[PDB]
Amino acid sequence: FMAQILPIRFQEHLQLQNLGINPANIGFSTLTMESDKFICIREKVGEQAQVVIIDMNDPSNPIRRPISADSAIMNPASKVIALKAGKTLQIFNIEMKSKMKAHTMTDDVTFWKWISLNTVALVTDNAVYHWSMEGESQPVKMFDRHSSLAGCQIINYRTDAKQKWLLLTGISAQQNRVVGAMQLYSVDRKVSQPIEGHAASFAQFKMEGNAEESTLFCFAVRGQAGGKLHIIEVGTPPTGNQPFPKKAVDVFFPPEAQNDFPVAMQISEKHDVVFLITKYGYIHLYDLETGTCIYMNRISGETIFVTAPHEATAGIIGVNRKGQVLSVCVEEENIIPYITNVLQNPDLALRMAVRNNL
Ligand SMILES: O=[N+]([O-])c1ccc(NS(=O)(=O)c2ccc(Br)s2)cc1
Repeated sequence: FMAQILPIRFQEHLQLQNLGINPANIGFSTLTMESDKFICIREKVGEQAQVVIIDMNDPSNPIRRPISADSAIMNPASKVIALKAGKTLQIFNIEMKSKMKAHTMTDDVTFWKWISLNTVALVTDNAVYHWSMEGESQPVKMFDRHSSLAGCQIINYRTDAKQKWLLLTGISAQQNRVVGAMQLYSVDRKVSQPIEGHAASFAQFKMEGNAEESTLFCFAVRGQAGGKLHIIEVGTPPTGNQPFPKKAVDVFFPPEAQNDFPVAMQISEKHDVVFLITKYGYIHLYDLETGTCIYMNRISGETIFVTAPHEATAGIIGVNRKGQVLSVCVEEENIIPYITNVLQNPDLALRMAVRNNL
């Protein structure tokens, strides 16, 4: 019944192979998408190393520049790029065709990522630094890496809005299993907590009855105990707030997907919904407040290896290994009809409408 309406809208935005991108470079090590504004691909044509920048507001005319770097990450908001070659890092102002700042590390940077409009996070074998793109400041060590991540492939680093809660995520192969290892660091308490988790995000959420927002930490994992999603308040609640009750729910995998697991998460600020993407290309939607599973479906035939918030829709945008750039967001006119008549959850239908953010 009502099978024709979904609580989501799926969109295809681009096919990178139609823009002259070699499929061999559509992957984690060579393609970055730090926000929904740009995609950056490192390619080698002949023996000329090149960087291709796709402006998502003008994607038919990508810029191909012969530059040699081990990694390239566009700023989330500005026409600014960070480039790395060996231990040397440089940030460039593209519009002004000028170098902004540079720094030479002592230890190799194995993973890096913009965490804000002006700060890039650097991960070495044993520590995590934050580096502002402004002024003269060098990178600042934020914390030392926990031993539980030793030997992991680092796959993500992200923070809460106030950059007081920092999360490093790695994976490792244990026999034929992919095991997630996370390090949650409190800047104020100077304490680390190891967590078995595969994908995660932070969110700000205003509880009914509270005047101030709660800082939530959501992570998903598939371990020996199966698929689980947790939603937790981190830190001391703002003065006057009631604490957010911890939520824990199952993450479902069908019998033919015993080897699937979570790989990406983004949270809608507007709709208080968690988007979870699995290795096999499934998307799940969960209510942030309760963890209720709203929707699941396989939306990609190829693995989606990078995601970002999709600002205009408060959704999630991602690139899959074939070069499809795709997004999922809440369908604002159909989600409450779906919850009412397919999920048959009038509590959630009511709570959603009361939030009145559709
Ligand atoms: O902003 N750019 O697109 C842009 C900025 C600087 C250059 N110079 S470079 O020698 O190729 C260079 C490569 C790696 C580092 Br690290 S510096 C080229 C392009």
